[PDB]
Amino acid sequence: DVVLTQTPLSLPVNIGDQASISCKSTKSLLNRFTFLDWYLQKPGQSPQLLIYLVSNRFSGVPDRFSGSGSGTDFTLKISRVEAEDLGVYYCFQSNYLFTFGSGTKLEIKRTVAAPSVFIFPPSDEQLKSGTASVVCLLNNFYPREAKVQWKVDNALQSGNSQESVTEQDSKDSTYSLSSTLTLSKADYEKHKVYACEVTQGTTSVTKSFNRGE
Amino acid sequence: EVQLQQPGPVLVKPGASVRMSCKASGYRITDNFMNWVKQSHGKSLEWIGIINPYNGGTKYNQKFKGKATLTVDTSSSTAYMELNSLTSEDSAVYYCTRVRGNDYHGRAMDYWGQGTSVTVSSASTKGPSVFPLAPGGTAALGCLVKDYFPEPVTVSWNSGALTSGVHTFPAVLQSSGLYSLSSVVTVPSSSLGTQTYICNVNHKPSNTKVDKKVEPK
Amino acid sequence: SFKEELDKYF
Repeated sequence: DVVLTQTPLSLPVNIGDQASISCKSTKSLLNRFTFLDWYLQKPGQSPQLLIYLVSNRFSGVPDRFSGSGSGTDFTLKISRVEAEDLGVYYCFQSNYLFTFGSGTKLEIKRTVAAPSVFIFPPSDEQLKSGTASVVCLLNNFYPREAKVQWKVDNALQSGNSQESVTEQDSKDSTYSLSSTLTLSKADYEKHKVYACEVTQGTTSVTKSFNRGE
Repeated sequence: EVQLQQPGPVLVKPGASVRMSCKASGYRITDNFMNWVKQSHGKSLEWIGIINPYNGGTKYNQKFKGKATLTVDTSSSTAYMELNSLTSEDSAVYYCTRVRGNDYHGRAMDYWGQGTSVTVSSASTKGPSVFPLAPGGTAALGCLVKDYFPEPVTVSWNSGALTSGVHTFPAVLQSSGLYSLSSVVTVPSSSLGTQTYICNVNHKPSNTKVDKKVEPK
Repeated sequence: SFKEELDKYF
C-alpha cells in the first residue's frame, strides 16, 4: 500500500494563526489529474470533504482552507485558524489502493484556565443498591494535562477510580474531566472525609465532603 | 438534498455475520460510485471497497476481500455491506460515502452517511441505572448513567431546551465489562430553587429511556 | 498495475 505520511500528527495553533499540514506519499499520485484529497472530521461528526484534486475547494468550504503540491508532496494550509476548525485532518489518495494518512489532530492553544472543581457524594438511591460512586468534576479548563487524586480520610486511593475527558470545546477551547471513585457501600460507610485533589502546575485544589453531612 | 441514510448502532455476536445498509436519497444511486470506509476507535480511517451501483462491479482493499461484500438494490436505492466471521477487531464505525466520479471530480467522497457503529460482543444487552449528581454563582449538577451494555447512551437536558454548559462525558468500560458515563451541566446557583432540571437518558439498544429530575439535596 | 485496474474500473 502507498503510505501517506502526515506531519505533524499533533498541531497546536493560536486562533488567528496559520496552520500547515504536510502530506508526503511514497508514490506519485499523478494520474494524467492528481488524486489527492483532504478530509476533516470534527468531534462527533462524519468526515467531510475539504479539498479535492489537490487544490479545489469543495462547496461551502471557506477560502481560509487551501491545498497545494504535486507528485508526492502536498500541503493543506489554514490561513487564519478559528476555534471551530478543530478536528482531525486526513489526506486521502485514490490513484492506487485508496489509503488515508494517519490524521492530524488540530488543537487550539489558548490561555491557561483553572478548572472549576465540584465533588458529588453517592446518591441515596445508589446506596440502597449496595454501591457508592463518588464523582469529581473539573469544568472548562486549559491545558488538558491535570492530575486528579482521591483521598479518603486522608488516605491516597489507587486502583479504584476511572476518568474521562471531553473533546476540546468548539467555542471556548477548554476541556472538562470527570473522575469517578467506586467503593462498596460497606466500605463507603467506614470512612468520613472524601476528597478529590486537582493539581495543575504549581497549584493544587482540593474539594471535599463529610459523609452524612 | 442528497442524503445517505445508515442505521444506528448495532450489537452482533462474534462469529456471526452482519449486513448493514445505506439508503441514498436526493439523487439516483446508479449515477455515482460508492465507497465504504471503516473507522476504528474514532481514529484511523480505512477504505473497504467501492461498488458501481449501475454495474454491481466492485473493487476491494486487499485486507477486506473475503471479509466484506458490497452489493446494491437499485429498485430500493440501497447499498449493502455484509461482514462475515466477525471478531472484536470488527468493532468500528462503518461509513458509506458517495464518490463524485473520475477526473474533474477527483474521485472524491463528497457526501457521507452518519455511519453504523458495530459492537462485536457475546455480552447481553443491559439497560442503564441512572442516579442524580445532585447540586461564584455557578452550580453543577448531572446524572450518573451506570452499568449498561452496549454503547451508546445519549443524554439531553430538559428535552433539549438546555444545551449551554452541558458536558456528556465519553463512556468508560468498567471492570465488570459494563459501561458507565456521566452528563453534567453548570447553571446559575440562583436557578436551583425555581428551574427544573431533568436529564433525558436514551439507551436504544435496550429500548429504554430514563427521565430523571435532579433536585438539590 | 492496480492503478490501471482502477482507471479501467472508473
